[PDB]
Amino acid sequence: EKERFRKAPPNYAMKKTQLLKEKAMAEDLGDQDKAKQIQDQLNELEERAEALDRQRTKNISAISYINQRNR
Amino acid sequence: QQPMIYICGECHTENEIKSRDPIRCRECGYRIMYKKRTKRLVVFDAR
Amino acid sequence: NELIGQTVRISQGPYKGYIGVVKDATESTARVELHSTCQTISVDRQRLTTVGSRRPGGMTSTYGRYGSQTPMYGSG
Amino acid sequence: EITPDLWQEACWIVISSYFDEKGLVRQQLDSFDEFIQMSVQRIVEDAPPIDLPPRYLLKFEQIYLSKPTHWSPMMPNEARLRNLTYSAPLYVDITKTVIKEGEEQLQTQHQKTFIGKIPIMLRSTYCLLNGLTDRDLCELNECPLDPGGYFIINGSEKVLIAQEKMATNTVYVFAKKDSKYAYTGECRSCLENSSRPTSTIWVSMLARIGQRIVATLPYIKQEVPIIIVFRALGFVSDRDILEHIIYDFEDPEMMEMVKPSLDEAFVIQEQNVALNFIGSRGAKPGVTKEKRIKYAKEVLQKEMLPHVGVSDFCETKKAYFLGYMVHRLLLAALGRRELDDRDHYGNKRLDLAGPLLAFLFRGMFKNLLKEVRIYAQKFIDRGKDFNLELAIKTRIISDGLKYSLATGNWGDQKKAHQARAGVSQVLNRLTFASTLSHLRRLNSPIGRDGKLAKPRQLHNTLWGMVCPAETPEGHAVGLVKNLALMAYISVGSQPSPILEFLEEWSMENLEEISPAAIADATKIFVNGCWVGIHKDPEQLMNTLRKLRRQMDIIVSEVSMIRDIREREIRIYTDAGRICRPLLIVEKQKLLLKKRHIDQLKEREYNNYSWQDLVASGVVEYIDTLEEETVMLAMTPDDLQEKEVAYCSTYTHCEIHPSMILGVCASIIPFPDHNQSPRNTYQSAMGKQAMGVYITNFHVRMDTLAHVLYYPQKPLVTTRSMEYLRFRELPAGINSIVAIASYTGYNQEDSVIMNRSAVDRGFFRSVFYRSYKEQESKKGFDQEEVFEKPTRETCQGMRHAIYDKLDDDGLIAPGVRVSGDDVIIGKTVTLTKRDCSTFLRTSETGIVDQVMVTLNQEGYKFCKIRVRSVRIPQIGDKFASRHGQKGTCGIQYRQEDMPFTCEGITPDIIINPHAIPSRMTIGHLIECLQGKVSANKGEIGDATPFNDAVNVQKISNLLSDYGYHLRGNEVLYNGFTGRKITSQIFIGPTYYQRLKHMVDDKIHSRARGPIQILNRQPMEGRSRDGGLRFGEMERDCQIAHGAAQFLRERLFEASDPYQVHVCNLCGIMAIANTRTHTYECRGCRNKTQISLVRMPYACKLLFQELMSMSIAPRMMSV
Amino acid sequence: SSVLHDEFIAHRLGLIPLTSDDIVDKLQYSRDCTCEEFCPECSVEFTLDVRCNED
Amino acid sequence: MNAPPAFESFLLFEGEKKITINKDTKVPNACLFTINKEDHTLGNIIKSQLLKDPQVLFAGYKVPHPLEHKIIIRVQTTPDYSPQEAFTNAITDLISELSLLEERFRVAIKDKQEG
Amino acid sequence: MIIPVRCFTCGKIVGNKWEAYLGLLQAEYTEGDALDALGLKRYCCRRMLLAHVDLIEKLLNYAPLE
RNA sequence: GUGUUUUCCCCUUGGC
Ligand SMILES: [Zn+2]
Ligand SMILES: [Zn+2]
Ligand SMILES: [Zn+2]
Repeated sequence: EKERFRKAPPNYAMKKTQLLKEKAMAEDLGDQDKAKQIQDQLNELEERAEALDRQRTKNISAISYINQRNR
Repeated sequence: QQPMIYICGECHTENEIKSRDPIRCRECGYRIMYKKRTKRLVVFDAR
Repeated sequence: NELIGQTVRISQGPYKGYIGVVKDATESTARVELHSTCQTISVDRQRLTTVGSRRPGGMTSTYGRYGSQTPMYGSG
Repeated sequence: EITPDLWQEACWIVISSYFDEKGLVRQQLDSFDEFIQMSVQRIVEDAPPIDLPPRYLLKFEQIYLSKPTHWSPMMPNEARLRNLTYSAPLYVDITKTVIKEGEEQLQTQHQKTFIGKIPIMLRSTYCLLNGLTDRDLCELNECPLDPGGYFIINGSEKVLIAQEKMATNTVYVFAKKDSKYAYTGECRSCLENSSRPTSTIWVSMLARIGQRIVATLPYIKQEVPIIIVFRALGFVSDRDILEHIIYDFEDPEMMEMVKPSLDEAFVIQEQNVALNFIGSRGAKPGVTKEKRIKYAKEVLQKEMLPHVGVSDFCETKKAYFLGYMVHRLLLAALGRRELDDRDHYGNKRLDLAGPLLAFLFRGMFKNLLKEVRIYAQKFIDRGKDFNLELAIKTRIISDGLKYSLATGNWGDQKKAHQARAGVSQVLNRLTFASTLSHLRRLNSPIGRDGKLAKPRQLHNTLWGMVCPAETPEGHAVGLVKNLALMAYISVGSQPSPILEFLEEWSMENLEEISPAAIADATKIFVNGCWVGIHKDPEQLMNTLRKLRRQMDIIVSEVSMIRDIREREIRIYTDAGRICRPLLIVEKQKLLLKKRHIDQLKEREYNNYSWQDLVASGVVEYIDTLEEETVMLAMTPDDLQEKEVAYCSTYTHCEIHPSMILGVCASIIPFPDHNQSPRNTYQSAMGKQAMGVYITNFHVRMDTLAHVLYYPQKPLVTTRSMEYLRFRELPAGINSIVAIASYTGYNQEDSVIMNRSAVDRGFFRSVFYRSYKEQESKKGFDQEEVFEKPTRETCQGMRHAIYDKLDDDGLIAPGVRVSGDDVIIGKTVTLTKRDCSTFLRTSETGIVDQVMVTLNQEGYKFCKIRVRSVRIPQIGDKFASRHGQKGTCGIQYRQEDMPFTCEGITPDIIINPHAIPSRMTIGHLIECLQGKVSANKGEIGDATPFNDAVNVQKISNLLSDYGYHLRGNEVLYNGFTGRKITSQIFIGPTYYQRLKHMVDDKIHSRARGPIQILNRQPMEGRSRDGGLRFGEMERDCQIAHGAAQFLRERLFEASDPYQVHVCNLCGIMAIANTRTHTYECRGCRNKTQISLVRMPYACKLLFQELMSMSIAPRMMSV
Repeated sequence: SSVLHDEFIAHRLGLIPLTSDDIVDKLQYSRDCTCEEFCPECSVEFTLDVRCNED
Repeated sequence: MNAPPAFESFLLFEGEKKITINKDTKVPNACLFTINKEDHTLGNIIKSQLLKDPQVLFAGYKVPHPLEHKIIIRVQTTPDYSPQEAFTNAITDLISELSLLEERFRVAIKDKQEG
Repeated sequence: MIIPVRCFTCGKIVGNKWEAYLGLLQAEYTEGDALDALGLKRYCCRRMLLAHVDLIEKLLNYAPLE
């Protein structure tokens, strides 16, 4: 009942949600479920990468730029 | 009246786990959870 | 003995302000397990003062402390 | 264009691209991936259909494997924390066809029947972590730097150590002195992944008419003479024989040498009496002659030389192969060919996690087939149609692998003591260089306590394969070994494409040969099967090489060896051949030209890769047996330039010579400036240096972990420790070392540390100890539960303070705990006995985190880990990268340490006497270049063989910063401020802090716990034991004549005890001292009793004698 | 709940220098001050209260 | 774990004396001053100030064990001069030295400013 | 792990220079000119910043919550 | 006023 009205994939374990979506896509021989899974997975990937950069947004960005320019 | 609060390993949600109870997060159902820090006096010297 | 197993602060002498738990105590000296160092000192029991670690209230269910702005039905 | 020197940059753009393509544990991952992708299916595929009153046929197909799942996908960190086995279910398609009377068969296919869980190696092609990004791995609480390559068994990281062995299918001629045999042509044979183990053959020659050649066929007790064996293969004539053994009769010498073996056999001509001969030597000889023939016929068909073939191949192809075994024996006897060295690494193979597991799966499978066979028998044969889905005892695979990967007993639990041991060791998480080196570790099965030096010696053939420096200095010295950085263990590939290709190119197949052709013709040996001969081996070698350089028909791992002197081309494709890449040399130019370097510099941006260097015929995997035949330059600018030529015929060039070093040895700077045992000692201690061992250490509940507060990147590094990822997970601190005698507390291999530096956090570390305890239904009335004991009800209850832990029965994070404090309160009902767990005696730390969960049984399970900040103290063992090691001998505050003109006091003062006997001049050069690096403001290079670096060049740089060019400085005595008359060598050197802290070692006893059997002190610190006053101490006190102190040590301070003995006999009497009444039963005397002060172990010995019916009658007379 | 354990935090706080250019000559050593806890005549109290409620 | 607490280098224990003169017997007019909870900081300046005294035949200081916080200062003077007063004057004048140095430093500070 | 607060050898506060160090490197100061510009003269202070590996940035990749 | 207890074998690793 709790998971009914409360979404999970935005949880910190987004990698696990992506693994579950990949498993659901692979388990299905129907192209409609595969395309819905692909869309959901791409959306969750974009959301998680955005959040990762946002937390990476400051100081993490700075040390990434320094390592990449240093090499 | 202390219900023994635990912290879900995945959700980081607090969970009340009294005796004779299965360990599951009531949010995720995840089976690993960690005790919260003590309430006693933690004092260090900074030595 | 009456002051064994309690969290105590050393209030006097060189260890002033160290916090530890009395692992043992005679009438003359406690042994205090120091919180910071990996060491148990023997300390003259008059140097110690009990701090304790407790929580008041004990009633988690309905301490509403009024409330959190109850929304009306005819306001929407 | 060619690389015009300036080649160091290019040389490390290669290598860098290699370690991009093939991270350090590739040899584990590939082995496992190949096992799961081929070998597992191969084993189930090649197991025969099972059949039996009607009889079914039962057959298996298309084995399937899912992702690892808990029943939902288990993450490896979950399996680690919950003590699960990280594993995936293995499913197979089973077709059952029962057929019976009336011709009524139903082939009902049981799809995807669950055979069992197979444990998955982490970061494999079948781990959940495969190809998974660093973001996701961190989200999984995994470490993106963690290599993988280990299993999780019940929560323990278990590595499969690669086990060295003699190469199969390859003939070897040895002389075994102290035997009747002058020479012995051994062979160890396997056709392919057989459930039958390797079958070993010997064709020995008796040394003593003299010179008789025997054969030690398997399953034969005696030793049939070889000519009987060839006649058993059906060759009547003495010229059809010998045509297999002497390829030109024009040699009189082998002819007249083999003659006396024919004179041993000329009584036998027909094949049938030959088989009667062999059958009569069978280990289970049949009564009737015909059964003896059939037994011997099978042995030759199936047990001798199986790799060459079975059934139809028996009477020719492996007659030729046995002929070759004899021929090479004769060569070894004439001395025309040297004996094979058993320790030449081309003669060895390494059983990685693939073959190691394939062996078990052939052992646990087939067992399952036996199980389903017995089941369907019991049922079907009673006309009871079985279900196979109940027949499949999935426990057989799942627990067989789980067990063997846990214990490491590589065999059935029924027979583990007969098996190999320690094949599967708990991954060394102590420090990242230890994890990386444990994963790259090889192990000779040769017996330790085997006194032989030759298997422990560093053989010439380990060059570039195995670290010359990283070996345990203990009893395993030279037996346990380590892969070199670029060493790759070949995973194995099918020879069939190569055999099809060799059927082209005018090759002549062995069964179509006219044997006269063999005389002047090179013999071809695919995986040690002799498969044909060729008239022109200068074309084959160039074509097979070209094809390797084109990656098409022959995969890179294949090694073609051309023995010139003996006309033999041997091609190996099988698995376990250690190899390493080499730059190819052609004419005298390298093929690696500026094009490749430029393309590879922009790699990822152009998605070029090392695989393009391989697939451009630019670099080549050479393996130790092909390394026999390369001519190997060591750098281009050194060795191929037009000096007065050394050879000018180099085929290959070393990529960089430091790649002979392994993981822990290639963290040594300037190892070419150290005495070699000291590089070995560093390779040892480098596996103990505290660091950060993995970045997810906050999630690990490892039993022991040491984490350094402020681990630093070395101020001087090898380039190799880039790829070791040492600058990300470093283990040590660059400290301003001074090599001065100073106050003498650093004298014999000791160091003076700066107390004020320690106060600032110098080498301060934290020690995490994790205690794990779970629940259980012990019985009907007995049950454990996490609960604060209370003196009211809990009957058993220690003297401890149980109130430190809260009513959950679990100590909470952040609570100070000391030895014999209660950590997990636990009661077991009888009312309740106390069964709790206490912090190890004198541990004294803080609870770091407490986790609670359910184990496989679904019982509450908790792991508590307690941290312990370890401020360096006197007796803590420090070491440096150069095998200098020493306990902190004293700590002087900054005011007391000597100081330069500026107030730079050393951090560590080490005694000069550490250096001159040990010649760790790499240590001095590290200190000098570290002082340059710290002033220059960038990290010096200490890659060993880099002639761009030398001491004079460093001194020149150091003099530019206003320091003495040799690193010496005027120091001032901290106590008096006077200048020290000798200027002191002082500078930054990378020190390590080792796990050997003194508080983990200090131990004392004064009447502690006692053993139950012999009432002597328990053994060991953890037990609060007493030190052993051993034999040698007994001798040392006899020499002292210290009989009173010998009596006290060996009695009054160990097992003081008393017996009453009868005066008339010397059997111990019965003595109710409680009523002061005494008797000896057997004499019925009550006055004739005397007390004897008597060591308890002596009393116990005499009672162990009486229980053998020996009366040690002790007499006072 | 930082990634550093408490002794590490405490240690780092120890090493932070404080501008005691004058007050050090006023304050007693705590070992010598006659009061049961810390007091402003033998100590300076510090508070740190930080939570990372942002990305 | 069986570590001395760091205050043991300078805090006297209850009953420890700071300084404890002991007449030496081997030669006339020689004493051994045993300072507790002192080190080369206080012992070396006293030693070197005693060597400026012409009436001091011998002066030296040792730290018997660095793990122990105790120095011994042995002073021998001429028979017209007890080492008690040698040690006293070696401290009186050394205090006069440090106090003069302090005053001269304090003035030199405010004289570097605008000078 | 994190930058040491004080240079172990001498005592100079280096715990307020790491982010400055990296920012100067991002201005593409050469690696010793960053140290010369922060004010680290003694090689004992310079090896605090040169040698420091800032692992806390990796430890912060792991989530407690969110 | 009630108070010191309490496992083993086997393997592996490591220390001088
Ligand atoms: Zn008797
Ligand atoms: Zn006060
Ligand atoms: Zn410094």
